[PDB]
Amino acid sequence: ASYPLEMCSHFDADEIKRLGKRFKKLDLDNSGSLSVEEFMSLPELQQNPLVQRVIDIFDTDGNGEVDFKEFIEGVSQFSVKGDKEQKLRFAFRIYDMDKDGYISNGELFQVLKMMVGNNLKDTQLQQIVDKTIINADKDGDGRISFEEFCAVVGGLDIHKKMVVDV
Amino acid sequence: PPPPPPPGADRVVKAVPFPPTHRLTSEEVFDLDGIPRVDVLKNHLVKEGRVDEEIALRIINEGAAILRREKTMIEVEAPITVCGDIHGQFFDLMKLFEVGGSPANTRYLFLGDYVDRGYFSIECVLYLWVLKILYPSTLFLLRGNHECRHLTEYFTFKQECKIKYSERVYEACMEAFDSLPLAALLNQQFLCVHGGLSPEIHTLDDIRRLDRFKEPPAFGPMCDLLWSDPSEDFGNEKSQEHFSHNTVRGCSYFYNYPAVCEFLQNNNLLSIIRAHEAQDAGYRMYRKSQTTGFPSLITIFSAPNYLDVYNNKAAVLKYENNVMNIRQFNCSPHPYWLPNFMDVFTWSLPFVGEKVTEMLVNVLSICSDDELARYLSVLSFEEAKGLDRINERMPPR
Ligand SMILES: [Ca+2]
Ligand SMILES: [Ca+2]
Ligand SMILES: [Ca+2]
Ligand SMILES: [Ca+2]
Ligand SMILES: [Fe+3]
Ligand SMILES: [Zn+2]
Repeated sequence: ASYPLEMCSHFDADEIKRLGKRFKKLDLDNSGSLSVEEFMSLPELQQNPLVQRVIDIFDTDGNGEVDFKEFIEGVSQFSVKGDKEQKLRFAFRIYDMDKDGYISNGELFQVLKMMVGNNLKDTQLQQIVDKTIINADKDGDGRISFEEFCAVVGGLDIHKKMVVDV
Repeated sequence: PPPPPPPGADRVVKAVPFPPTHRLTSEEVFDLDGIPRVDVLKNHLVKEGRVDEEIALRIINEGAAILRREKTMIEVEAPITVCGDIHGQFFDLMKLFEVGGSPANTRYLFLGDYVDRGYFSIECVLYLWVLKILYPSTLFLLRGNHECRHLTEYFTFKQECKIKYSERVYEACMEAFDSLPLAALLNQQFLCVHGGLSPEIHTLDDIRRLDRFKEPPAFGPMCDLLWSDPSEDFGNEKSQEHFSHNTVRGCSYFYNYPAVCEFLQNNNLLSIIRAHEAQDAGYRMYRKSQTTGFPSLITIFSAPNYLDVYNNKAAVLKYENNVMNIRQFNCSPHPYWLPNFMDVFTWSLPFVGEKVTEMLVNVLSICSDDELARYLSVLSFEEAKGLDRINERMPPR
């Protein structure tokens, strides 16, 4: 008998139970947490350039693994019942590496480089990164708040694509 | 509290020049007399700077005001520097003025096509219109086939205004474009137009009486002036036909050597100078006429390394002291833009959305009712000319 897990999700009793089953099967060494190796052992994930970003966002306490609460809370970002602002904040978090609430020039470059690879020259990438920030930076601190981020991408309706069945 | 970190504290490629973060204000651009400061404007634009939208309108409208006053067929005398298509290549336009000479002590005639294709069209317009305001009687601008609603909606120039400035500026440009002269009679001996001749245009008077303040129609004299080309076999004709339907453009005509000879003789003209068509040397001198020993037709093309892929030279035509001299020049570096001016968020977000959702679906499918592109991607002369024939055509409807 242990103390209750406490969390914030869109999921009901049934769904949490089903997510719990996937968690245990994914938990190879059965330690109660999910390591990078355990995620990477799924073949379909090995050539995904974004796996680590997702894990870093799920890992909210910061210890490098994903426990059941953070697993539930992470998946819930993708619930069919999630609002637009929630799906956008998740996409925002992909670019916001240090989680300080802003997107810096350096971060934007790094996350793009991660996805673009060697398609663009570094110089080219740096310039469209410069121009993207300068255009969206309403208050001139040189970075991109969430409110500014939404102003740019809010009309793209990508949030309709970020949905999973549980 | 601390200040935010200096913005380039974590910029990865530090050597790359960072654009200005402020738009030029009206006080910075316009002097006491309401006259533009052209060197301030240039230095800002070279850095990829932008101006207050109210200034963009003010520049474009004053330019339009001046152009509207002008004859449909202006008359300009030597000495003069004649330039062909520019196509939004601002960093090459800079080079062109270094090659042809300062607009302050040099007479210029531009045959059109200031926008589309290159991603610095609005800067070209702004800079050229400022020169027109400063030197209304020594700098001249004709209309090319791209200065119209039809082509700018289809190509990138409408997007460019919407992204960098606004719809209002785009609109003000369309009215300024309607103001542009269609042709120039140069030194009473060359007719200068963007495209060429028309089966419905036989005298200079037929040009003089054209009503130009409108979108170019899909057929007719005005359309032809902007759209026609010499035939592919100019000066060495199989058929003796004067005009034929222009298969390449999808509108207007090809004109051939006899068509030009007739028009040159019926109007007492030495030759026809025009643009509109890419050239490896940045110019072309067509078959000389027997009567004069002078090239009947000249193409002049002022956008080097067209579309970053042609590797062509550019040229301007310098006409002084009874010598026509062709100044050639190569390209110059220019900053990068994603196709259609998309920011890296709009560009990447879809990929992000697809790949994280893909990951979660693959993760969640670990149990299968036992519960009872891999990389983002950016969107010589004869080779790049055949990959671009579809784009030298009049967009349908
Ligand atoms: Ca584990
Ligand atoms: Ca954790
Ligand atoms: Ca940050
Ligand atoms: Ca900001
Ligand atoms: Fe062209
Ligand atoms: Zn053209």
